[PDB]
Amino acid sequence: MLEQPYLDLAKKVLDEGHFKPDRTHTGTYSIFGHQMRFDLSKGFPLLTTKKVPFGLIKSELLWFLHGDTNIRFLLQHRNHIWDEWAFEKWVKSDEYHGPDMTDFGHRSQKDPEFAAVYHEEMAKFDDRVLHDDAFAAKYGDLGLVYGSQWRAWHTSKGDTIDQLGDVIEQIKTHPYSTRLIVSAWNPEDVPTMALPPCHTLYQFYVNDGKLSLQLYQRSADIFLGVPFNIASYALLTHLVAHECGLEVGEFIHTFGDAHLYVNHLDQIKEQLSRTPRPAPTLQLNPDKHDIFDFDMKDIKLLNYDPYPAIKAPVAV
Amino acid sequence: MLEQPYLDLAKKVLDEGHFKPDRTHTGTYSIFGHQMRFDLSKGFPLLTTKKVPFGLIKSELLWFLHGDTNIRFLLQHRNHIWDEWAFEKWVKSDEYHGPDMTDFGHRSQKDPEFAAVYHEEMAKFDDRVLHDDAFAAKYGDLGLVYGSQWRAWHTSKGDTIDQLGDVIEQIKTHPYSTRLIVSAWNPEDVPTMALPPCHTLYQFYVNDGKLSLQLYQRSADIFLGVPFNIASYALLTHLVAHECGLEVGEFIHTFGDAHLYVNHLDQIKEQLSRTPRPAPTLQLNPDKHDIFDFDMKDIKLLNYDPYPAIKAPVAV
Ligand SMILES: [K+]
Repeated sequence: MLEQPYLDLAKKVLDEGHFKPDRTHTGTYSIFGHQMRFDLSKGFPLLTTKKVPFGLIKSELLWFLHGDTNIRFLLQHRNHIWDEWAFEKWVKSDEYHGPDMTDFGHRSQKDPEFAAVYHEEMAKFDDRVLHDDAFAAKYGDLGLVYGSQWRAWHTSKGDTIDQLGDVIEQIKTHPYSTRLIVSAWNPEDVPTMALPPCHTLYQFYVNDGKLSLQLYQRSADIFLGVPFNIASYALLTHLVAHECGLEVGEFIHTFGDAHLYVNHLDQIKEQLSRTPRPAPTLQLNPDKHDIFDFDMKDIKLLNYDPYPAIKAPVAV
Repeated sequence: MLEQPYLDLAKKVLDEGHFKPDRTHTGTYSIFGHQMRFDLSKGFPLLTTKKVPFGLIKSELLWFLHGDTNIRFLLQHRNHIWDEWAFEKWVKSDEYHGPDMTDFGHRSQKDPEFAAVYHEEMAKFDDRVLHDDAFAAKYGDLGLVYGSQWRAWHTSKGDTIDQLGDVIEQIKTHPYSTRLIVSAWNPEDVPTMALPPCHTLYQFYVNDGKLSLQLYQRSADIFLGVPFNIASYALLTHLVAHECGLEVGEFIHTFGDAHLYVNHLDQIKEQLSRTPRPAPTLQLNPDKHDIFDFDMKDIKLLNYDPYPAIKAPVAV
């Protein structure tokens, strides 16, 4: 089945994975250097052996495509994937007044009394970002995230580069280019970042009228992260092919450190006992072509029939 | 044998490689996305099925390690790998006076009368860079090449980052870091470059006291280039391990576009009929440890016993 490479990567990390310690202070079994490909003509790689929220991957990628860096658009779509990063800034700000939220992460995962007050301040944080325009502009804007790196890379002469917009024009004018690369790794920002991009860079490739994309991921959470990472980039490969009047090829996912947290063992073992169903189909709006002006409604996933979602603890 | 992955990559491009046109206007059989690993504990990956000049790979890597960007150091070591790039600038300069050297590349490869005058101007160019200090400083300095990208990345606030020097300190203080990345791809320089780096980025990894490195190469000349590319990075993996008091692991070579030029077919087929000999051994100076102050004499290759060199035309 189409998602077999993922299941295979999970097995490999189980057998050959070396216990390696991590930042979150949770253990991990790890492997360095791996590569899997998905032929996008055989279907969309959204895992069927576990239910993955496509709306989350869809709204987030659009947020990226718009070059947007403000949580506000995500929250409007009930997408809380980035709330944590924005909320941190609020909390550590001189104008923040409320309970102590020091290390609210692996403190909420412990104490239920704290976890409760944590979901309060955040609920409030999300409400202000959503309705207070100056608030959103100050704590709702993350600044250096994918939308900015892809569409507004800052130059030393104070200008901004639309990396992605430029490369798309290159695919139109020089399909056979081996320089169709978009980087998200900036040496001057990386040392001051809380999270240097996990998805370092990607390269497009065209041959026989088919567009392919290879992603280099420096670190990956085999269980919780990877199912999403695959769908985002396979989705991106689809949007660009659509804009460039091309056909889809393969999505090649290359890994640096691929790991499985120690508290995802029973869950990963359970998913593995499941039998892949046929992959869904992605359908895009044929009338609209400027992918930068695409909305939720323009992308539709047909025939997704997954097994129940598998709950697991997050590492912090 | 240790170099089998290379021979296998050559076969794969022969069978499955799709004819794809290239910049040099020479054809190529290509594949997108490939990955091979070399266990550095089993030997050094300098190909034995064909003689590769280790002195060239050694002097060039040192030039990189010093953060040097001037052809002068290379020429002093009889290393002409970069002469072409520097020579171009000379020729297209207002102070250049001599024969027309327009497209001296695929013009020298044709006309023997021109090729002869070409080797004259260049001979002179190399002599001036070598003895005239102000000349070297003006046409001998390439500026944006690996030494500068690795050791003196320019920031928007007019400073320079020693990417490589910083990461090495990170391996010493945080071996288990998944952020040990060195990029050579700068979005603001790439569009004005004659050759955006082919070796985009690499990542280090440590586990069980062993250092590994993964290289992401956007474009690769399977026949002429790759044999060198492997030796440079396996060599770099060795120098850093030496400086960090670590043991060597594997060198993982990941590819975007891996191609074989149409005029290297008979040669690649011939190399394939050869039988790999045992890999050589690399030996480094045990007394010296600052790898940035390493000289030719500090690195020695024992037991290299190759088949004769295979001559082939360069694509331009
Ligand atoms: K970069």
